[PDB]
Amino acid sequence: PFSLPILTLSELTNSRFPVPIDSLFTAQNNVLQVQCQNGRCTLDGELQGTTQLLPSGICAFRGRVTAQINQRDRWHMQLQNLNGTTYDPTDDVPAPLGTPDFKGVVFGMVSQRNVGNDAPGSTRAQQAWVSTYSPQFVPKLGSVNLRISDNDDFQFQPTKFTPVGVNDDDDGHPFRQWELPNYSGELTLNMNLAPPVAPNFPGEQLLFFRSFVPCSGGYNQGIIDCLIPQEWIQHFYQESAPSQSDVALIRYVNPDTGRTLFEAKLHRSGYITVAHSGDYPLVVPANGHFRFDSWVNQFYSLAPM
Amino acid sequence: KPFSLPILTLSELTNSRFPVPIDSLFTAQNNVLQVQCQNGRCTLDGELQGTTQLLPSGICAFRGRVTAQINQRDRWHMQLQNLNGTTYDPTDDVPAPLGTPDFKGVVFGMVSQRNVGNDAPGSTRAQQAWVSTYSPQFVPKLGSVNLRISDNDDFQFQPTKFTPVGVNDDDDGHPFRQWELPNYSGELTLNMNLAPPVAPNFPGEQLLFFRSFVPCSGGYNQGIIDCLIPQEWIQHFYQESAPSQSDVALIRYVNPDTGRTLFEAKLHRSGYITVAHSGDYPLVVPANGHFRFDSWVNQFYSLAPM
Ligand SMILES: C[C@@H]1O[C@@H](O[C@@H]2[C@@H](O[C@H]3O[C@H](CO)[C@H](O)[C@H](O)[C@H]3O)[C@@H](O)[C@@H](CO)O[C@@H]2O)[C@@H](O)[C@H](O)[C@@H]1O
Ligand SMILES: C[C@@H]1O[C@@H](O[C@@H]2[C@@H](O[C@H]3O[C@H](CO)[C@H](O)[C@H](O)[C@H]3O)[C@@H](O)[C@@H](CO)O[C@@H]2O)[C@@H](O)[C@H](O)[C@@H]1O
Repeated sequence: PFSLPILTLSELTNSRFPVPIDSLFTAQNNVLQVQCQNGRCTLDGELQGTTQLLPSGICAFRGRVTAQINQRDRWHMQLQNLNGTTYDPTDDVPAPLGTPDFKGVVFGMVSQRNVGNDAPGSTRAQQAWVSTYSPQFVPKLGSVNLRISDNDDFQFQPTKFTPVGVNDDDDGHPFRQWELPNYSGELTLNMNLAPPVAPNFPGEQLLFFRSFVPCSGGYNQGIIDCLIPQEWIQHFYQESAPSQSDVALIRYVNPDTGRTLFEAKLHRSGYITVAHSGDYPLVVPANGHFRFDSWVNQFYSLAPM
Repeated sequence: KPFSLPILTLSELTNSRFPVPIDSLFTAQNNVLQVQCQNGRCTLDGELQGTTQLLPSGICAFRGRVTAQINQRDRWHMQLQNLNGTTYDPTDDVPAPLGTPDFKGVVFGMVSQRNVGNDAPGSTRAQQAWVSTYSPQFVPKLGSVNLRISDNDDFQFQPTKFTPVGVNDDDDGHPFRQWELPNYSGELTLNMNLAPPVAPNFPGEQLLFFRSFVPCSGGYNQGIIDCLIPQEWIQHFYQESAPSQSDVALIRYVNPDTGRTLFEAKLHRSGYITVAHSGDYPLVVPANGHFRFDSWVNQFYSLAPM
């Protein structure tokens, strides 16, 4: 029988950036498509897009630095899969699993640990940035280029990128959470994408699990919204409960009082809709959580949120 | 009601003592020095212990406000909150705020700030930082730690988060010692409310660890951090809260392709694993393998040699 894990918002991890969930948010419908590639999973447990299971994999890279070029995006990083295995560009994914799914700069740290004949075991780490606007951001082809703070202490050796936050670039390239990067560079279409999501019933809007992630300068709010949290993804992967219909009715409950605060539709393809009109940050008690009620269908009419 | 494990390969598991994937399994020779980590501690019926909390992103992280600086290497005084942003209570029955590092060394990563109130609200900044758990100002139980940062001219008295990236030895000699607990209340104080030490005491048995090689920031340290059970098992036991039928759950490492069992192990009620083996040994196992629950046995069950 299908179920959700029992977890409060502060016990949940954002599936599009590795931080806790801060709040719930419903957004007004708009012509601009929602088509994130991280945090995508069906209710019967099929991961989609660039989604993988580990919070520490989200927006991370692993590989070898193999060259440098005379450009701002200086250091060429040939990618592996996050578990260290060889990346195959012909696999049926948009990019290596964990790759960022938005336009912007991800900041964090790079670390290296030498192998082979040149000082094996020697290490180093420093601040780095990955711009997903860069012409050298071509993860589907098997590489990205890094900007680092100290060009004199970086070798052609195995490298990991650990994300900390996001920002706008300079030069007029803003942080746009709903714009997909070009995974294969400038004139090539993205492939094998998880499909766009949108409400289909009148009066319905998407409900998001929202985080305010760190930024590295200026005034950006750091908003990253996901469809379902990483812990639900991990749970659906395990259970693989056959979905009885296209829509699971779920209720947000206060476990202390025992009462239901509102209801929502959890769709088979892994997103939530609510009956509401307008942008609204939800105000709900800190102990609250969703519970599965019953299988319904597309025509089920939700009580207003 | 019936006990179980989540079905996950090693590359699908997260270290419960540092936020990275598991790299390998390791059994260690029995030693005089005790294992008493405070992160990654959970009973099989789902009671978290020590400084253990549920989120991989909480492990070795801090959250709070920077309130002062001092004329010492550990310069910036960070008054801590709980990781969810609520007020930290020093009289709570824990060794330290949940997520606090449980080893002697330096944790390196980044600090980030986001202003609130009257001074440029919304303005942000981030840079490299280090937290030494040897520091006399590392007093998380009392409610604060002091940070070293790379740029002392761009840091304010504002809400701050520390995100860990790796570990190292300090550069004045003080080594990275994963099995030595820090003093959570500083010099001349004893730790309280600790999760107990763990050790085998069936003859021929050794602890089995889930091992990760975490990033280091210079020199040759291997970055070894061993945990007793992975974060995903902790999360699973917390959800299930299955009553434990005996002191020991017999578990089998299986290859799901071939269908065969490769070795067996004892999963103890208090949340650690023992195997029948003599000597330090990095296990060699197929990449698709995973543990499965077999049955409830007792402390004196005799394991097939591994
Ligand atoms: C709001 C403001 O944003 C950040 O500062 C940036 C500038 O960043 C540069 O200058 C600051 C010094 O104030 C600092 O030295 C930093 O390391 C350096 O990169 C800069 O990008 C300008 C661009 O014209 O905009 C901002 O002022 C941040 O560092 C500040 O603390 C502050 O939050
Ligand atoms: C093994 C070595 O570890 C790190 O180097 C440090 C030394 O750092 C100094 O040298 C490196 C380059 O070799 C670099 O230029 C650095 O900025 C500079 O501070 C130094 O601290 C010594 C002291 O005993 O230890 C290490 O050698 C690392 O930077 C290196 O890349 C290299 O892996």
